[PDB]
Amino acid sequence: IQKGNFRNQRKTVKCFNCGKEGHIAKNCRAPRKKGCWKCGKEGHQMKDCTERQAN
Ligand SMILES: O=C1N/C(=N/N=C2/C(=O)Nc3ccc(S(=O)(=O)O)cc32)S/C1=C\c1ccco1
Ligand SMILES: O=C1N/C(=N/N=C2/C(=O)Nc3ccc(S(=O)(=O)O)cc32)S/C1=C\c1ccco1
Ligand SMILES: [Zn+2]
Ligand SMILES: [Zn+2]
Repeated sequence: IQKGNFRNQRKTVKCFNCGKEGHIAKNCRAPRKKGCWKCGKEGHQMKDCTERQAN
């Protein structure tokens, strides 16, 4: 099982902020960006990132 493109549950767990294994952004010690770790856009935290995509 996995939720992302990467092995974030499948054997390993992978951080969304810094991209390294063995932890999650809640447990991470790296500096936090001016935007979302889940889509990359500014002005929100990734739990407010609930809206649908479009084209
Ligand atoms: O509630 C929260 N969930 C979060 N989930 N972040 C993830 C990440 O970096 N890698 C993951 C791999 C697997 C899963 S999963 O558990 O398999 O979906 C989740 C994650 S961060 C957070 C709160 C928080 C507060 C301050 C900083 O972060
Ligand atoms: O409690 C939570 N905090 C979260 N904060 N998200 C952040 C993000 O994406 N980029 C940031 C950059 C700076 C800061 S900061 O505001 O400067 O620390 C926070 C964030 S996510 C979360 C719970 C969660 C559950 C499911 C998905 O996410
Ligand atoms: Zn990290
Ligand atoms: Zn987002």
